[PDB]
This record gives sequence, C-alpha cells and structure tokens, in this order.
Amino acid sequence: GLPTMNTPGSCQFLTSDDFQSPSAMPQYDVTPEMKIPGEVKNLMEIAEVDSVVPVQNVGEKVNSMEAYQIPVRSNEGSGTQVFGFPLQPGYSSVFSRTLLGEILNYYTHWSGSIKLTFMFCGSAMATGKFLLAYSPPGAGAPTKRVDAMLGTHVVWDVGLQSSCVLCIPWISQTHYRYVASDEYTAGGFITCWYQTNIVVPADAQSSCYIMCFVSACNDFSVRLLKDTPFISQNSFFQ
Amino acid sequence: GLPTMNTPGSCQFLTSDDFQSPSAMPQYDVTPEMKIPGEVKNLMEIAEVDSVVPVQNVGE
Amino acid sequence: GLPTMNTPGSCQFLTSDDFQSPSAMPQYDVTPEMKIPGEVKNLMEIAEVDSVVPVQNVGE
Amino acid sequence: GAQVSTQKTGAHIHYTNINYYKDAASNSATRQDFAQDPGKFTEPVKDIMIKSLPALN
Amino acid sequence: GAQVSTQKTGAHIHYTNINYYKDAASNSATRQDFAQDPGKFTEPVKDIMIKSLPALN
Amino acid sequence: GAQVSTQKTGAHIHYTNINYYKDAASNSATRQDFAQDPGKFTEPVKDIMIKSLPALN
Amino acid sequence: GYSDRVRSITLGNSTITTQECANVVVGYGVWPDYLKDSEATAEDQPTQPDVATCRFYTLDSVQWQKTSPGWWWKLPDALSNLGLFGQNMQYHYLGRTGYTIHVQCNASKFHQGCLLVVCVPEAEMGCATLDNTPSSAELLGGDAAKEFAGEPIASGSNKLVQRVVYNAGMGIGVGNLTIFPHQWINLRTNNSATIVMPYTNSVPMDNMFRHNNITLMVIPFVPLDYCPGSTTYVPITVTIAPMCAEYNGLRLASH
Amino acid sequence: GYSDRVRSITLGNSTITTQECANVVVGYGVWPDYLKDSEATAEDQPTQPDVATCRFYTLDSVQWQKTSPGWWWKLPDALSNLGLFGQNMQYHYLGRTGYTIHVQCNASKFHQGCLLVVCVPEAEM
Amino acid sequence: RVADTVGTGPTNSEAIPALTAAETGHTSQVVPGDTMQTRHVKNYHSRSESTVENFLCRSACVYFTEYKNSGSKRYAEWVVTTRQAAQLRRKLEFFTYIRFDLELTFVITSTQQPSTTQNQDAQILTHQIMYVPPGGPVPDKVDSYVWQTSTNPSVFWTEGNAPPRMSIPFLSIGNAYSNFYDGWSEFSRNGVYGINTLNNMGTLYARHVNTGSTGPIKSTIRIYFKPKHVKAWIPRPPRLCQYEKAKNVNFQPSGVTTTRQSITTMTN
Amino acid sequence: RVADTVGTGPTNSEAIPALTAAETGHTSQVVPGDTMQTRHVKNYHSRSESTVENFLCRSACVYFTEYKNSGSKRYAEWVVTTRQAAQLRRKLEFFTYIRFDLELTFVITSTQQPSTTQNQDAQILTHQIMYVPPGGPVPDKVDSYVWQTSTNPSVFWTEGNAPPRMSIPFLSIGNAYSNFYDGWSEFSRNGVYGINTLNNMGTLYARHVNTGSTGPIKSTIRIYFKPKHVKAWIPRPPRLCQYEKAKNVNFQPSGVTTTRQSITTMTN
Amino acid sequence: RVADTVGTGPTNSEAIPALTAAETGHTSQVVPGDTMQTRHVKNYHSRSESTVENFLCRSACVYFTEYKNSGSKRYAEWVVTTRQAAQLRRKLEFFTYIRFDLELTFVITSTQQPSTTQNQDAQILTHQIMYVPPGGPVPDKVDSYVWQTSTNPSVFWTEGNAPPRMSIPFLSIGNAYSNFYDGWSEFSRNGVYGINTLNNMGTLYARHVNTGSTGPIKSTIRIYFKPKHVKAWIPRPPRLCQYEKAKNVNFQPSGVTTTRQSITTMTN
Ligand SMILES: CCCCCCCCCCCCCCCC(=O)O
Ligand SMILES: CCCCCCCCCCCCCCCC(=O)O
Ligand SMILES: CCCCCCCCCCCCCCCC(=O)O
Repeated sequence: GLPTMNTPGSCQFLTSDDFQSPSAMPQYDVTPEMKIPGEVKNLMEIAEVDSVVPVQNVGEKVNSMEAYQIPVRSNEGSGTQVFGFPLQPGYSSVFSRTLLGEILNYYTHWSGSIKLTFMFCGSAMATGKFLLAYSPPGAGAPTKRVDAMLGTHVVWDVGLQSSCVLCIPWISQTHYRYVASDEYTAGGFITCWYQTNIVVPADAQSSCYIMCFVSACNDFSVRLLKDTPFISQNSFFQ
Repeated sequence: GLPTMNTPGSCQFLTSDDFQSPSAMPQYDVTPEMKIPGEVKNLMEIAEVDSVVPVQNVGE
Repeated sequence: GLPTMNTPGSCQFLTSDDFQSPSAMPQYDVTPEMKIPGEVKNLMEIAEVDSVVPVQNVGE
Repeated sequence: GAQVSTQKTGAHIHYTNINYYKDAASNSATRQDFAQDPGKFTEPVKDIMIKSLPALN
Repeated sequence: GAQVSTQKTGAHIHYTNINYYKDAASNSATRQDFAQDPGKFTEPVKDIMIKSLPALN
Repeated sequence: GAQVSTQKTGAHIHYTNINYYKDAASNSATRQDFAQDPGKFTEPVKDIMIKSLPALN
Repeated sequence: GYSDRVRSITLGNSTITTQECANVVVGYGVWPDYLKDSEATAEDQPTQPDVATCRFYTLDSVQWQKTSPGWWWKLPDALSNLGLFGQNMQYHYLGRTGYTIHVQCNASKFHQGCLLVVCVPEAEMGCATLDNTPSSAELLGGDAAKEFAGEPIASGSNKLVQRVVYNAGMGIGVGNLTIFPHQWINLRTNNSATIVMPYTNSVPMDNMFRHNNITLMVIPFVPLDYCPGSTTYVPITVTIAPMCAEYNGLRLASH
Repeated sequence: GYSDRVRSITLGNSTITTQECANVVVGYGVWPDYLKDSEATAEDQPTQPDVATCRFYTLDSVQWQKTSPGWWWKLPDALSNLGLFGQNMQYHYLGRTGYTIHVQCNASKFHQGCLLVVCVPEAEM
Repeated sequence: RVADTVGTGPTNSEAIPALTAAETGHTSQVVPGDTMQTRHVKNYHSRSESTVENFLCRSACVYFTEYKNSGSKRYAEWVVTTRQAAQLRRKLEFFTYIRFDLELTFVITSTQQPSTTQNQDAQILTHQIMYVPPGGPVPDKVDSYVWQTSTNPSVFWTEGNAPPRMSIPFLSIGNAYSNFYDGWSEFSRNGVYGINTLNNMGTLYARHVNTGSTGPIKSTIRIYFKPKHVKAWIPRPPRLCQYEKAKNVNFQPSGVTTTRQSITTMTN
Repeated sequence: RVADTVGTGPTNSEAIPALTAAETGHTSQVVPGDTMQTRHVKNYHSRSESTVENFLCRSACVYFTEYKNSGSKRYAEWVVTTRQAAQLRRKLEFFTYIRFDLELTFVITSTQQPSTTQNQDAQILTHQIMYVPPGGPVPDKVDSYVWQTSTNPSVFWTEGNAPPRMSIPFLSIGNAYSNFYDGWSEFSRNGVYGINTLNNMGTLYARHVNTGSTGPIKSTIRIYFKPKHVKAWIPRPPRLCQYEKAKNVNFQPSGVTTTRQSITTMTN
Repeated sequence: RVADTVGTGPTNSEAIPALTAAETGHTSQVVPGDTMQTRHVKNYHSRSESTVENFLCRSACVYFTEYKNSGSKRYAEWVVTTRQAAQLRRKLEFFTYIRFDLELTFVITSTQQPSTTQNQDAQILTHQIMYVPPGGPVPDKVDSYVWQTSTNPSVFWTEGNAPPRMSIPFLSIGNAYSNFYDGWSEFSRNGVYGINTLNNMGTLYARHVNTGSTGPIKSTIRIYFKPKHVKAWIPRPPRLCQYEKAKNVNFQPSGVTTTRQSITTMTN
C-alpha cells in the first residue's frame, strides 16, 4: 500500500535505455566460455591498424587494383606535385572506405592525430627523395613547393628502410571536429612534392609506384554514435 | 508520494515468470506432509533407468 | 510484487518540476570545462551594476 | 529483513528477495534445489553389487 | 544488498543498483569496462622492434 | 547509498535523494548553490578605492 | 653479432632457411598450443603424432605474370591429399591444428612488385548469381591454386564463385583486408613471408572436410615490371606446416 | 644495434631523414648558442621566437649537367624572402643566428661524380 | 582514458623513428613528438563511447509482419533469424565470432481496414506472441491446441499500455554465435552452403486472442533486438557492397570508392 | 553439477565391468572409461533445467468458456478439474502422486457480436469471477443473491488493464493430489470408478457486472494453472495413446512406435 | 543570505562616502547608513529564487509542428535550433556564453479532420520520434529503411499515458554553447555570417507508426526544453527590440523607452 506517483516519461519505449527485464527462459545453463584468439574490447583497437588508402580514385581506376597505387616517374624537372587530398577522414572520398573512415562514419565527432605510412614499391636500384607536407587551413591549398615547404613537412629518402611515417598532428581550435563537412572545422591539406628526382640505372624501369596506409595515433577518440549513410535496404531481404 | 516511472514491459502476462501474488484464501492450515517412498527430485533420475528398445519396428 | 497505490497527481506534466530521466545518449564523454572570465552565479550581480537612466523621456 | 542469494550464471552478482505477503503460500517459486538421489530407481537391489564383479558368482 | 558505484561524468555522485531477478541474465548492460590491449592487432610481430631503430638491420 | 540533505524552508526537515541512473547527466537539477562574488562586475578597478575617501586625490 | 634478416625454422624432419626475410607475424599474439583439459568436450582419447603430421609440405607453384590478379588456398583442403596429415584427417572425425605459412618469391635487384599474404579466417565467398551458392569443385581446389579475375564474373545462372579481385570474393574492400594477420613481400627488400596462425574456431574441435577455417590469399597490389633482358618466369611457392595437430573419433576411411 | 649512415633531424615543425649520410660536421667545434649577457652591447630587449624563425626552408633546385662549373648561395639573402625569418630580418635592425646546411643529390649505383660543399665565411668577391 | 602527448625539443641523432619497414606487418606507433616539437597537452578525453558494448547496445528493428482479425491470414509466422535488416546485420558482421544475450521488445500497432459493415463497436484487442523452439509443434491454424503453450514461452498483451519486453540468454550449442561459416551441412560437400547451416533458432508466431469487432482490423508487429553483455572475437573488414539475400553473402561487385576529378583535387 | 569423466589407460584384468546380469533388476552404471581409454574432461554443464520445479512451473491453459452480455447464456459455469487439456494433463500424469500450490491467471477477452441495433455506445465492461467450494450455493441465474459473495472468494476486473492473478494453497483432504485411483466410491465395488472419485474441488462461475451497451457483446475467459513448490512421488511411464475422455483413462489401442523399412535401415 | 543594515548615529567628519568619481568605472557601494541615521534591522530574506539555475530551469516550448495519418505530409522534419521562440531566446541571450544539459518533453496531441468517410473505428495511435545527428541518413519518405534506428536514438509513444521525456548531455565541440558569433564560416570573410555558423545540432523527425482509422487524423507535436546544471559567463544587456529572423539578430530600430508628459510628471 505504498503511495507512489508516476512522473512524465512512464510507459515509454526509449531506444537507448538500460533497465532490467524478466527472462523468458528461467534457469538456463549457458554454454561455458573458451579462449578464442583475438578478442576485441574497444573499437579504437581497429582504428589503430594500417588501412590501404585508394588515393588514385580517378574515373575508372576505382574498378581495379590501380586505385591503391600512386604513380611516380623520372621527370625532367623538379618541384612538381605527386598527390594531395584534404584532411576529411569521415567525408572525403579518399578516406571514406578506409577502416578508419568506416569506423568514423558511425560517430559524429572525432579527435586525435593521424599516421600516414608511405611505402615505396619500386626497384632495388631506384633512389629518390620526396617532401610530404601538411598545411593547416587559413589559405587555399599550396600550389608550388615553395608554398608547401612552410607547413609541417618531412623529407623522405628512399633506401633500405622502405617505409616512412607522416604524423599529422592535432592543430585545431575546437576539442573535437565533425566527420561531416563543415567549414567551421576545416581540416587542412596533405600534399606530397618531388624533392630532387627519381634516378634509375640502365635497364631498369623508370616508372614506380607508392602505396599509403592510414592509421590513428594513441590519442584518438570518437563520440555521438549515429547511423552510417552507406548501407541501405529497399525491402526486407529474403 | 514516491515518484516512480514505469518501464517497457509493464502490465504484461509473461508465461515463464516468477512473481508474488496475493492469496485468495488467507490463513489456510495446509495438510502436513508424510513420508511416501520414491520421491523424485530431478528428471534425470528417470533417464538413468533402463528402457526396453523396440529395435524390430518393421511393418506389423 | 510490492503492492503500491498511485496518488492524485500522477502521469502529469508539471512545468516547474525536478525529477530524474533516462538519458537518450548513454556514456557520453562531456567536453571538459575551462576558465572563462566573468562567471555569473546570481542575477543580483547584474542588478548591482550602474545603469544609465533615460529621465528625459519626453516626446521625440 | 531482506534475503540476499546468488544468481544462476554461466561457468568458467547477488540478488535481493523480500517477502511481502504473510500467507507463506505466496512466495516466489523456489527454482534452485539442485539435489538428487538416483539410488532409489537405479541400483535398488538389497545386496550391494560392485561394478567390476561377476554379478552372479 | 545494494551495490553502490560511480557515475560517468565530465572531467576537470555515486549511484545505486540492486538486482531483483534471479536469473543473472536479466541484469542491466555493463557499460563501464574501459579496458583495451591493442598489442594483438598492431605490433603483432614475434621479435620486439623498438621505435627508433633500423627495423631491418 | 542514500544522500540526506536539508530542505529550503522559511526563517525565524531533512530530505532523501538517491541516484538511480548511471550516466551522471540524469541527476535532478542542483538548485541550492547560493554563492556569489560581485567583485568582478562592480568595483572591478585595479587599485582598491576605500568607500569614504576622495576617489581622485 | 648477427642480423635479423636471416632465419631458420625446423619442424619434424624439414627445415626452411631464409636470408632476406622480415619479422615473423605470430597470429593474434597466441602461439598454437594443445587442447587443455578444462576446454575439451570429446571424452575419447586423442592421438597426437606431432612428427609425421607436423612438417613443411610444399605445394604446387604458380607463375606471377604482369596481369595476374591473385590466388587463394584453403589450408584443410590443400594438405588433404599429401602425406599422413591427409591420411589422418581422412580416417578420423574431429581434428585440430594450427598452421605455419611460408611464401617464397625471389627476384633480382632489377625487378619490382609487391604481394599481400593474408590469412583470412572463415572466408565465406559469394556466388556469381544471387540465387545459387558456389559448388565444392569451384570454391576449393585440392593442391591447386584457384586464380581470381580482373573483371566481374557473369551474373548468368551458374555455381561459379565471384572471383573479382577488388572485392576479394567475400564482398569487402580489398584495402581493408589488412585487419587480418598479413605480410608484404616487396621484391625490393623482402624475398619471403612467414605467418603463424593458431586454431581460430568457435568450437573446440570441428570436422576438416565440411569446414575450412583459414583461407590463405595472395594479392599482387603493385604489378610486376621489368625491362627486356631479365628472366620473365618468376614463380611463387607456398609451404604449409601443421602444428600441434590432434584428432578424435577413429572411423572407417571416408572420402 | 644501429648503423651510422642513418640520421634524423628535427627543428621547429620540420624533419629531415637520411639513409646514406656521412658524419655531421659541426663548424669549428662550437654548437650555435644565444648571446650571453657578458658579451652584448645593445641595451634593448631581444625577441626570440625559435620556432617560426628556426625551421628547414627548402630552396630552389638546380640541375647537375656534365658541364656545370658550380653554384654559390648567400645564407642571409637566400632566406630573406621566405617565411617569418624574412619578415623579422626585414622589420628589425640587428640580427643574429647560426645555420644548418643540408644538400641533397641522389644518384643510382651506375652514376659517378663528386661535389664539394663548403661554407666560406666573409667571401668578398 | 586517452593518452597525453609529451613535450619534446630539437634533436639531431642517428636513430630515426619515422623511417621503418612496413613489410614486417607491424604498425609503427609514432607520437607527434617524433616528427616535430610538441608541448605537454594533458588529454581528459575518454574512449567510453567506442567500447563494443556501447556500440552494439542500441535497440534495432530486425523484422515486421502483419495479421488480420478476420480474413485469410489470421496468424503470423517468422523464422527467428538476423540478416533481414541491413543496419544491424552490417554492425554484427564487423566481428566473425560474437557472443551476446538479447532483449526483445514487440511494438504491436493495429489499424482499421476499409469495409462496408455498419454498426461497429471496437473492443480492446489482445495479442498473443508464442515462440516454438526447433522441433516443437506448429499451429497449422490460428485456432489450434498448440496455442495452449504448456511449455513454450508466450506473452499476452492488451492494447493501450507499455509494450512487452523479455530477456533471452545465450542460446547456442557452440561457444559463440558464428557469423560466417565456410562449409556445407553434408560431409559430402554437397548441400546447404554458408551461414544458413547454423541457423536453427526456432520460430515466432503471433495471433489475435479475441476478434475485436465486426469490421476488419489489421495489426502489424515489429520485433526489436537489444544485445547485452556482448563479447566479440576476430575483427573483420566492413561490408562495402549492399546485401542481396538473407541466406548467404551473395553480392554484386561495386567500385572501391566514389571518384573525384584528378589526383590533386581537394574537392569531391 | 554434472559429473566429469576420469582419464584411463590400457588394462588387462580378469574383472570385467561391461559383463553384468540384467535379470537382477539393477542398472549397471558404466563410465565410458570402462569400455575404452578416455581423457580427463571437466564438465561445467548443469542439470538446473531438468528439476521437477522448472519442468512443471510454466503457465498452461486448462479450459476456456464463453458468456454473453444479453442472451440465453449470461453466466458461465465450470467444475474446476484438470485432464481437459492434453498438454498439462500429460505432464502431470508423469508422477502418480503430486503435491503443489497453484497460481491462477484469467485472460478475459470481449468481442462484439453482429446485430442490427444502431446508435451503439460501448462502455468499459466489468467481469466478476466467483469460486464456490463443494457444498455452497449455486447461482441458478446471472442475477441472484449468491453473487454477494459474503464468504466465497471473488475477483472484479475492468477491461483495459493487467489480467487478474491469485495464489491458491494445497487444497486436499489427503496428503497429496492423487493422479490415479484404482477403486470405486462404494465399498460395494459398484459405482463411480477411477480418478473421478477424488475430484471434488468446487466450481468457478463468471459474469458481466454491467451491461456494456445495447448491441450484443460476447466475452471469453481462459484459465491458466501455474504449479509452485511442487513435490512428486512414484514416477510413472509417459502416456503414448491420445486421450479420449476427461473423467477416466479410456483409450484406443495404438502401435508401440512408428515403423521403418527394415531392421538395418538408418532412416525413418 | 541577504546582508543586514548596521545602526549608525549623527556624524560630522571630513571623509564623505556619498561623494565619489563615476568616471573610474566603479560602482560606489553605499549602505543607507552613510547618507542618513539607520537602526539595526536583521534581514532574513534570501536570494534563492534569483540563482541562474532557478531562473533558467523552467520548461519552455521551442517549436511545434503537424503531421497527418493519411495525406501529402505523413512525417514532420525540424532542424533542432533555439531562437524560434521569443520567451526562451530572450532569457538565453542574457549571457554570451552558456553551458547546460537539457531535458526534452514531447506533448503529442491528435485530432480528427473533417471528412465524408463513414464507418470510422478509431484505434490507439502510436507516435515514433527519431533524432538524426548531423551527417546521418534522412527519411526522404514516411516509410523508409532509415526508420529502423539501428544506432540513432528514438522513442515510441502510444496515446493515452504520460508524455515522453529524455535527458541530453552537453553536445558541443567547444567548451560552451556560444550564443553570439561575430564572424564568418569562410576565412575569406564571405559566406554565412553570425550565429548560424555554430548551429549543427542535427534534425528531429516524427511519424505515425500505424494508420489509426479510415478517416484522416492530424497530430501536432510540441517540444519543451528544460536546462539543467547550467553555467553562464560574460553577462550581456537585455534584448529591447522584438526579434525578426531565426538565423541572425537583424532588427528594426525602436525607441529607448515609452514616453511621458514632461520631465516632472509622476504618472505614465
Ligand atoms: C514470447 C517469445 C519470447 C522468446 C523469443 C525468443 C526469440 C529469440 C531467440 C534467440 C535468438 C538469438 C539470436 C540468434 C541469431 C544470431 O545470433 O545471429
Ligand atoms: C476468483 C476465484 C479464486 C479461487 C479459484 C480456485 C480454483 C482452483 C482450486 C484448486 C484446484 C487445485 C487443483 C485440483 C486438481 C488437481 O490437483 O488435479
Ligand atoms: C528521440 C530524440 C531524443 C534526442 C533529441 C535531442 C535533440 C536536442 C539535441 C541537443 C540540443 C541542445 C541545444 C542546442 C542549441 C543551443 O545550445 O542553443
């Protein structure tokens, strides 16, 4: 006979709720657990794995294995551009299908550093130098090497070690950024420029390729879970 | 006047539920128990008894 | 199976009420606070500031 | 006067129960009584018969 | 037999939880298990490779 | 784990509050924080000016 | 002292030596181990040779051309017709084992290219036609390397597997295959790739014939190139060694 | 452990990696240091950013032909039109700084040649 | 708690963190400090939202079906299986092996069908939901003895109050809910192929207890799945290609990603 | 908790566990270890689901009847007896002597009957359920003084909210609910024969408190039995032959089991 | 607690509290005691009502929209933004920087639309409210897969019981909800100008789960905002001029204050 009083919000079906519920099958002997390798306890353990980036997504190249290759050849000049893309992991077409991008497209906010691992896939005698650059916003994109040199740049020398890491830091005004496009939280621009040249000996190919992997740093975070705009169904599959 | 809030799953009739209920007959003197041989406490005490198998179940 | 009894005033929407409510977004990491100058804690801190008075409010 | 007991969970957490009605026939169903004694139906013979022995010597 | 735990609040307050059902599969979802171990997927090599070292000497 | 606090009554009685939700953003509105500091808006000058003194000597 | 590029591996009566190899990748951090007594479900005694069953079996080699899309292998099926591992998994009902994968592709200093070696666990593959499912003769090839395809397979009714390479047949971005234990063999530096996969399955033991857990996949991301004058036939070899293999349920030969 | 041919240099927000480099030459045995108080003559307070001013500026590249005689650069003039170092040495009267010089010319195993990189102080011509 | 960066100062040393070897299969963990000078910024951010439990613990509608008070279809039958809704199926496909308990909520909504029968007196409809495990009897008709439910679990619900809700433990003969099964049913290797081999979870029926009125009434029931105490093993790459069938992973090949103008364009 | 097997090794001894004597009436308990080598497998399985309490503690519908607001049948009468529903009766028949408390839930559903009366204004129907023990008065009519229930237990229920539910103790003059009675009522040995001798549990009536509207309304009530604190004695073999009558165990002879092709066929 | 005055007696001293210098920008705090003799009156009054939390913690209706069971508009779409209701917007504009949690209550009221369809049988309408964060999918149609809400939060409500209510934390990428933003989106200084730059809070949709009857039914939903744990910074002068648009602070110039007869009139 305890007198109570119901408050606004009773007898409702909230989606993201956490209450208790009577079980339909009482006294069920659950099958015991076993040790299965590779247990995941947090989704940021998947975001910290390198994911191949399709930088060359131009026209038909997306329908073959040529989307993941970045062309680099022996040029007659110096200071030209190899590639460039905006820092939009959850929006740009370059980072949309990467593991990092697939994870980010479920959460509205994101923050932390980024790690771009470049691997040179040329011959054993071909040598070269490249200038990777990250330029925060404020101006447009850099158009010449004298303009991207002033950003955050790391010269890379092709040698025995065939892997170089570009750590795009966290330079922003807000603690978090949106995965969707918004000019208020613009990211920046990542551009790679020929440093000197790509020189090869005789009887060796002068056109090589470079691959790129994207991964998150130890300080990545995500927030505000939302539905992904990639998967859709016209009717219940059957 | 304790403010509460009903959750989804109220005023339902679940079959395999276990709650308390007011008795229709209060203060009933139950007939005492007696010792009757062969008390079952688990159905696997019946499964451990030999059962004749009809192996030759052919036709008639 | 706790027997209760609802009192007058249940299942209403009072404007100036103070109860608890289940959150729509569980386990949200709130952005930390920072020191911003000029924090107000009571409206009588604004009433104690001098305000220019329009005494000559005649016509135009 | 509450009664705290253990929950039936998997292998390889306490729950609370309070009786409100004073008839003792209104309590919840006692589901945890995992006791057995198969000696009444199986092996009910008067003289003990060890497993590895000629049952009829 | 109540369980008192901490609430998830901002940075830079205790809440109460009692289990009523005796099946152990009816408890509320355990949301606070912030433990990780990224050593299985990242850096899974057999021989340890220090950061600032020629990975292939 | 209950919290007992005082009620806002006239001048010239304890109430009980228990948190049930484990998000720390569902608690009731904290209404009793009667603290003030009018020194930021009124008298914000750098050099202290005593009341009964020629403000400009 | 010594360098890290040189490695030797001994198993049973077989040995593998490499002089330009990268660091071995050990599964998800677990070295394959026998089934403990607090996890078993079969009450029968198991049989564990650990010498004849565990050894480096060398499979057939495939040619790496300039227009090769990739190849896939099923670890239980490939060794089913080779030695006592095949005879045992054939005479028993339940089997359990981990695997060591070694891929050998060597080229001179004037070649270029890059391969991805990935061990995908539970690789269900979509059929070319939505209504039909792939047949047993098209999905797994005993001691044979099933090649992929550069263009999409026809949607006409058939039991052919979808062998398009930029989807890996399982309907994923070939780029995100990295999540699984993987190695890169770039002809610029690496000449071999070693992987150690433990036993990954949702049950203690499973029948090998009706369930193929791991599917080795080799994908040439960067194609092979050279100038006239170099050898054009560059093969690829794959050696598989079982580890900690045991069985249960001795039954009459079944094939 | 490691080899001596590999080097990494970080300054400000710029980094330089080399995999076939010789030993760094450090001037006349003195590492560049700020002006001490027992040596100054200007009684005004100095300004020291040390981040925008100190960083690797990359200049223009020149081609090495079979008939190239050589090239010369002036360190104060070359950086006068590049970044805040140019803006600062332009808005001030007195300046002081040391310099780190890196020259990059890469060739395969089948090329041959040799360059001399020399920092001449006070080179009246 | 998110880690915090450490302050660093200009360096000139032979050892280089940036240069590594990606052929080894190792992710080079490089702090921003290695490639540039950084200041000591404490991070108070948390990874609380990401945890597998918070990612998968949200109610999602698997399937919805319809039944009529008077007419040819008086009862609804549904084989309890996932993979009928893309939003949840895609989320579950992230991990090869999953193990979770479940919470089920049934949103039952009735509506009046257009007719000509006059003098209608609507009465509170009552809905009975029944679960038949694999092997039990099947109600060949809306009125049948099977609906006694002497052992099967069932729920009765009158229209007008809070929706029904129940909790279900981990029902599997194995040690985890397998999401992918590369094998056949027969050891012959000919027969059902794929994940449909391991789908024997039963069937769920629903009916109207009492005919509401003379005029025809159609009711639709929606089923919601809420994973609890979830454990995940062996992470997998995300789908990418839209689903086609609910019994397998058959798909139509699709481009890696959306295209752009060139290799140096900063805009989609 | 289920027992665990013990590891064993090859033996060569005169004593043989497998060979026994089944004429003694003893079940030879042989561990798999006796007839073959076995390894030590711990069993974490439990026999929790099997317990008699968990087997019989599920709500099951014994009987359902109908009554009309206006018409020849305005009240319903049912002698409270089991053996009217096969699903529960079969479960109870497993044990010769049973002793349990009971929980009763009444699912009352109304519906409108087709008529010609216009201007219908439906009102909340109220249902009264009354239990008359053996000997009490009987409501010969829907409106009668008996419905005052000065001593009998009763429940009033308005349509629209949760169903009624009550708990009933162990009502029997003996020490257990006998399920089988091989005897007669008269010591003469002529008269009622069988279990119907020990069925004097009373009667249950139900009626509409208020006429709902002008148009005819039919209501059907279903009764659910939930055994609690159950004790069972003397286990018995399962039925096999379908039931025919609710007052005895009269049956039609049926084959032992379904047949097959031959004695060596592996398929039904 | 309010301060109390102190008793004072006639004085004749050079120091004068009343005379000060208002050019300094300092508010001269003068007790009544300085300009006249006063007696010791204790003040038991409190400033409890004034506190920012008690001033802003009152439910206020931001926006209301309408949707129809059958017709051109079957679902409602609203970008979640303040500044649509003058009463709350004016209260919030008092402080330049605000930081508060929120409580949302949805008052959903249905009504019948006039029509000609006969034989109407009204059924309990069910209303689904869905929140799409910035970036998620949009339900281009009332019936669409988006309404599965596998991740988005949603609430289902049947008509007849207490209104829905949820609590929302502090959702902002910054450290406070900015109320005024004197800048543009583009660094070019050309583009969206004002506070509309920092409004990316998502969208809120609502629909009818089940068609209620044959006759058209229109439902209107009202949204209520309740600030909790509020913190305010940088106090600002009150509006004065009526609002015109909900995307900026554009206004029409208005007189300082209402006028009177002369400079010595005591009446308005
Ligand atoms: C009134 C009915 C109550 C009981 C209903 C039980 C229906 C669900 C049974 C368990 C299903 C668990 C999920 C299996 C599919 C999967 O794991 O992919
Ligand atoms: C409103 C009515 C409440 C009381 C209703 C009591 C009806 C049941 C009486 C006890 C019956 C117990 C079972 C007897 C039959 C048996 O044991 O086989
Ligand atoms: C069923 C939907 C539940 C969730 C609905 C959330 C809608 C409100 C989102 C937060 C808005 C907070 C206020 C932003 C505007 C401002 O600060 O001026």
